[PDB]
Amino acid sequence: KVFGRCELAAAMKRHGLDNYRGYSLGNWVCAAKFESNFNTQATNRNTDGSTDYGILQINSRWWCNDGRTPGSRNLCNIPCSALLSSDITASVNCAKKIVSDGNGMNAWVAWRNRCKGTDVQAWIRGCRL
Ligand SMILES: [Cl-]
Ligand code: NA
Repeated sequence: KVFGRCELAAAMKRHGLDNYRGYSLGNWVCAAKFESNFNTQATNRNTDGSTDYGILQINSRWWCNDGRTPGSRNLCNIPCSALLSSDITASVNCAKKIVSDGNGMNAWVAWRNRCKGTDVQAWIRGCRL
């Protein structure tokens, strides 16, 4: 599923991401835009053989099981395919574990490079929340 900007913002807010660990909604929407272009089905392979999955590009190296990343962990305790669902619940719940691990949203390369330090409230502007 390819979310609209405001549609995703509302789904994220409903799932408890607004101000989660102090990150305003616009941060999450911005991250998703540059990680996946709002597409729940996005996949990308990394050099080390791990794969990033779904709207927040969660890495199989640490967070989910895809059966093809030897010596990896499954800290979210889910199959990586669950992160590709039209229902964002699994991605959000895993993102909550990631962002609490000490490094905040810096875990998301695109967020660090393209959202951090910008006017992220522009990403929810106009939306009915
Ligand atoms: Cl933080
Ligand atoms: Na695993």
